[PDB]
Amino acid sequence: GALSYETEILTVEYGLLPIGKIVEKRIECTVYSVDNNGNIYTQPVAQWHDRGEQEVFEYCLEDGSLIRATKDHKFMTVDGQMLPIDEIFERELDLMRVDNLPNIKIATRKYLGKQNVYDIGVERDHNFALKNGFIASNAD
Repeated sequence: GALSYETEILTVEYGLLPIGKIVEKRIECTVYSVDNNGNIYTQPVAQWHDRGEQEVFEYCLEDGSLIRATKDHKFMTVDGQMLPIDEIFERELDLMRVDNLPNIKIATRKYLGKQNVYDIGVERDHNFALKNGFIASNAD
């Protein structure tokens, strides 16, 4: 799975950067991850992935924030499961946010057609935080 170019990733060095720029420039940076105990820690980006043109859906959360992703990109839910975002939307599950922010559900889905999409890889846990504290995952 993969994320739209403009999806913003939290970094220690640079603050929020679009993942498309992080990948295209292979930016060396440190992102935020969550472990099984639900605690945050940092780690460097270890792989940069340009996944080419894929179908992108825009998921609009109850707070109005948007996540634009392929259907199969996993995200963390509140039971600590990492599930494809479309499944989270279809099963009406709350998305996990970092530490104590309110957990919220996806309200609607809108097809955006094919766009060039991106992913990053890390060495432990295989997840990373986006703007607003959502946790994108590529575990399993």
